[PDB]
Amino acid sequence: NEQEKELQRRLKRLYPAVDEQETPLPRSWSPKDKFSYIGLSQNNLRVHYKGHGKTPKDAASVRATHPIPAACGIYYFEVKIVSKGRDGYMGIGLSAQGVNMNRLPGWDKHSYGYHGDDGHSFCSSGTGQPYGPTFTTGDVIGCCVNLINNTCFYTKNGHSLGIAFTDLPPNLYPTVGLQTPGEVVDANFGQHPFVFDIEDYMREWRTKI
Amino acid sequence: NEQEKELQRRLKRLYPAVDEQETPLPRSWSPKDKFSYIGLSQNNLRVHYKGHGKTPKDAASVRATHPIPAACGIYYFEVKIVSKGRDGYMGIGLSAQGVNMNRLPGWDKHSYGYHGDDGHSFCSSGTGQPYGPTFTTGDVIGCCVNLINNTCFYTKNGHSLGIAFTDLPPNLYPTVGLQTPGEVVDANFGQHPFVFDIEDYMREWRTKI
Amino acid sequence: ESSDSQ
Amino acid sequence: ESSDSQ
Ligand SMILES: [Cl-]
Ligand SMILES: [Cl-]
Repeated sequence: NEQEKELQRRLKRLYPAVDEQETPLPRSWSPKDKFSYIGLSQNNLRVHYKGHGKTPKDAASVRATHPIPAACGIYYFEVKIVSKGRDGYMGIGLSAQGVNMNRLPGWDKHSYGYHGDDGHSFCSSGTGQPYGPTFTTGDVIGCCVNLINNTCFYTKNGHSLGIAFTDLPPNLYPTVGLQTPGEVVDANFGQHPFVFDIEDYMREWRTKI
Repeated sequence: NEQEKELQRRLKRLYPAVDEQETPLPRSWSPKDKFSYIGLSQNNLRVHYKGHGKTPKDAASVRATHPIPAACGIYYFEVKIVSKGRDGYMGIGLSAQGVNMNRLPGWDKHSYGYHGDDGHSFCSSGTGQPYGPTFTTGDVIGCCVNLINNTCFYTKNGHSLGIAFTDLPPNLYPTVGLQTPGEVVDANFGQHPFVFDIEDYMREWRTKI
Repeated sequence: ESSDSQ
Repeated sequence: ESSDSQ
């Protein structure tokens, strides 16, 4: 209950205009809205690959409990790479409701992903573009969404990686995708301080406009 | 450091109008502005009584490194009672520069205190008024100062205790006073989340006016 | 005590 | 892979 208190306070301070009785915020991963090769633990914050990992389509995604409400203005979550597992084919991003979960985020239409093995961004296309560094065990990857201008940038270990996507649809869900055994990542939807100084970013952006 | 990163963010968040280049905020206890019976440890956040507790006046106070700047609007710090020691003659409050430190806060002119053994508030007088509960080992006592209307309330374990003082002078220093051996208390000047929801209180007050 | 004077 | 194709 002290965890829940800190979460509540952080959501309130980052998203002052959001009334969760109207738009609940994503606070964990959805046990229903995930592929079968995904397992959850640690109050549904920890994600692990539990497929045998030798099919032609091993990829598996999970969406958070709720889409990001526009009233956030700017939204932020971070994912810690607990374990890169076998190959570290891990994607972090966003997807609309109902998008195929037997995939890494960004492969399908209305899905957006930044993958750790190649550092590429994936924007509704199975073919990535060079975007950022690779990432692996120990790294923290952040995903910042601007609901006002429909753009998204990622961060690595506290550092912005520049805009990755524009023309984002509304009502996107935080999403992670894993593909190989041993892959384990943790979501911070606000339960903990962020590595990236998101408050400072939000301050500067509201200044810039 | 990670401790100092969290401190900086919390000060920026609670006191957005404060430019510490103009008015540095109190961040620890002063090693120079204390009575000899006070010892400091843990980056000058931990206070312990180190006099022999058998003299006519054993009372000993310490002031933070800086006074509270007006640009805070509302200022908050919390003190955790690690050990009540022998008698738990511990006072928490505020005092002006140069006030005598062979005292508990509030006994002297321009000094304000809330004492754990009797629950009593002390407003520039050696005789207290009934104000709040006693406090002891394990409790967290907060002191909220309003630089706009010059009033102060205390909190215990997250609960407001109502206004204790009015007509506060400017440039007050957070102050702790101890009197008997074994007394140990820790300041939180922002290094850690507060038990009291100070952000919510600040939000409620700025709407109320 | 907490009083300035016993 | 991270590519759709292998
Ligand atoms: Cl925060
Ligand atoms: Cl805070």
